[PDB]
Amino acid sequence: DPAAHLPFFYGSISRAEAEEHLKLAGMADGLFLLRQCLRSLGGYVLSLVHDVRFHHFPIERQLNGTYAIAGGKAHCGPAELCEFYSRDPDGLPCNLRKPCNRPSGLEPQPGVFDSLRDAMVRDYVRQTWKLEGEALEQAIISQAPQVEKLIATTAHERMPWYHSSLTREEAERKLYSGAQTDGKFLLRPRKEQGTYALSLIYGKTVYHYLISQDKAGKYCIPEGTKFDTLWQLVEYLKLKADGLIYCLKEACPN
Amino acid sequence: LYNELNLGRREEYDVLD
Ligand SMILES: *c1cc(NCCO)c([N+](=O)[O-])c2nonc12
Repeated sequence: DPAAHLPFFYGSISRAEAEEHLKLAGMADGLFLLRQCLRSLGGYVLSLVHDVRFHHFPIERQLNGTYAIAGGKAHCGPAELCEFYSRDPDGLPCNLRKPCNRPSGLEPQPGVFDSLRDAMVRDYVRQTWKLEGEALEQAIISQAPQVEKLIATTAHERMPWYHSSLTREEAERKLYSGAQTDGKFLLRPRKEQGTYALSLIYGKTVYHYLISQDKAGKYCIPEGTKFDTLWQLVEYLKLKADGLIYCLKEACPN
Repeated sequence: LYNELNLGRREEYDVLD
């Protein structure tokens, strides 16, 4: 990871434990850390403390391999960006004054998605070109440019909760027929091609949330958080409530 | 008949000026 070497990079930690580290580190103005963005690919999040309050600024990776906060200047890397903002707040509540370094012995938190992608890539090369051992590991180095991006976008397509060709009625039928537990959900595509539907049960009723993607390629529910992939979308709404009546929990059969 | 999101419980991120 371009940020692994940075001592204030915490990897894929949630906002909650991110704020716990900033709290343990003194909550001084300009106290900051870096963590992986769970909504975008190759993106980061700048967690910042000002006036004893937490400020979280998404850093999304541009098409040309640079990094930028929305409506802010671009930088060649996380190292550069933090170096820049250390001397010019240029939008932030204040400059980055003191890095919230990882405790001794603690390394960046490995991400769920990145490990899933790693296994899917290795699985693709395995069944396609019939390779094993180091001969497979070497093939993954060269055969991970486009497919790495393709497997990420299509990760949901291989997931249990994803249903290939179900209408609203077909979904509601077996949804009830089961444990009827809260949070039991599923995902499915729709007629408008670039849209999907998130169906789940909560207490009494089957709810349905319209998912649409705006070009730039980012999926979202109207007036909701935007994701780069449907997999990240579903995984985000498992822990964070984020608008839903009830966060996702369990899945339906394949 | 799609359900509107609760605009009051969306997770909010900060932005520049
Ligand atoms: C800084 C970094 C990049 N690309 C990422 C490779 O490190 C670009 N670029 O457009 O290729 C750039 N342009 O101006 N500064 C940078």
